[PDB]
Amino acid sequence: VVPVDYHLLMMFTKAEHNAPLQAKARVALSSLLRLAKFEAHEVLNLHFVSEEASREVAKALLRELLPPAAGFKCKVIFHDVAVLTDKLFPVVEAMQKYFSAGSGTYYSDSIFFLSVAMHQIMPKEIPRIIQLDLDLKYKTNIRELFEEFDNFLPGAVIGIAREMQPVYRHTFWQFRHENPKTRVGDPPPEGLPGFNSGVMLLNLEAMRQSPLYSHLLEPSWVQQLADKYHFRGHLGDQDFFTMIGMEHPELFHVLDCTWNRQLCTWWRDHGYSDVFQAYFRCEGHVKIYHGNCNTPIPE
Amino acid sequence: QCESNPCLNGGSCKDDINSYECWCPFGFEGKNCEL
Ligand SMILES: *[C@@H]1O[C@H](CO)[C@@H](O)[C@H](O[C@H]2OC[C@@H](O)[C@H](O[C@H]3OC[C@@H](O)[C@H](O)[C@H]3O)[C@H]2O)[C@H]1O
Ligand SMILES: O=c1ccn([C@@H]2O[C@H](COP(=O)(O)OP(=O)(O)O)[C@@H](O)[C@H]2O)c(=O)[nH]1
Ligand SMILES: [Mn+2]
Repeated sequence: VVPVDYHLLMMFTKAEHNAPLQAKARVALSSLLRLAKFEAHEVLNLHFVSEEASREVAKALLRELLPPAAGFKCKVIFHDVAVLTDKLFPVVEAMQKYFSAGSGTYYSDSIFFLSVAMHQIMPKEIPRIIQLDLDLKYKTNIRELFEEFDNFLPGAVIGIAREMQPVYRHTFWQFRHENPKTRVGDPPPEGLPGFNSGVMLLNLEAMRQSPLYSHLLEPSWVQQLADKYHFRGHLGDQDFFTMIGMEHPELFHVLDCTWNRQLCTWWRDHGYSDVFQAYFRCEGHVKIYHGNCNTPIPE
Repeated sequence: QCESNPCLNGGSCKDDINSYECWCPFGFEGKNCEL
């Protein structure tokens, strides 16, 4: 047979003596591997972005979980957070001031933009990769998520689910105030609530090959849009994709909410009681739960 | 990371050094929309 590689990428940093993070990783990776099934010629590659102490922690957790029950081939790859930070910085520097806590441009924030420049960081033999948070719990075979790449329309480069809280309603306040007819920051079905970065289908080939996407990475384009939208955030890649998605929704294949069912209700209690349910509603059979903002995941 | 600024104005992080006003979403009051 001709071997077919499937690639996932997870951030796993500062994990030593971070027991809550390790437990999140355990929940995510155990459910992932329990429920995954791949054909005999297929291989699941698990990429981790980690400093050295976290690499050791991940290795101890993985040996307890591999090889998977289902018997499929799994390869673990580690990437040095310091190396990636240096590769990312030239590309990502100009966006940091708009999307990092808070001001202005620190190396320590650079890695939170990895996804936006993944197509320049990963080897060109990797055409596609799925980036996943570690505070997830998988309820289905991850192999099934890969078929969503086949549903990208021409010109779409990334697959992403909507943000299920009114955080962007809040963030875009001034733009909304100046533009009363805008859908920017409004809830679904008809609004543009923004995106959540917990589950992302990065078509590296499509990102590399898109002139539009390439232009939007340039400092002057980042600046012009952040000025237009009066945008300030601290959520990194999620904020950038959210912003360019207001201007250029064609770039994004919107995954159904069941692929990233976020559980965080922080914003409900901080000014958005009345509109909260319109953002938070998600119906369907849940495929991935996302226990964001340290929210316990139900069982 | 930072805690989100509960205020509608200024930076995305609470207690933004460059902000002196705090505009709260409806129904909330205080220096950080606590009440
Ligand atoms: C405002 O600050 C509060 C308190 O620190 C945070 O809980 C809020 O963040 C929560 O609500 C909005 C979500 O977008 C956010 O989850 C995202 O965080 C960034 C990505 O790394 C991640 O994949 C995504 O789930 C959640 O933590 C914040 O708005
Ligand atoms: O100290 C940290 C904090 C975060 N993360 C990674 O970054 C993701 C984003 O953080 P988290 O999921 O806790 O935030 P939320 O989903 O609430 O944004 C996590 O799932 C981890 O994969 C990490 O490796 N070390
Ligand atoms: Mn998360």
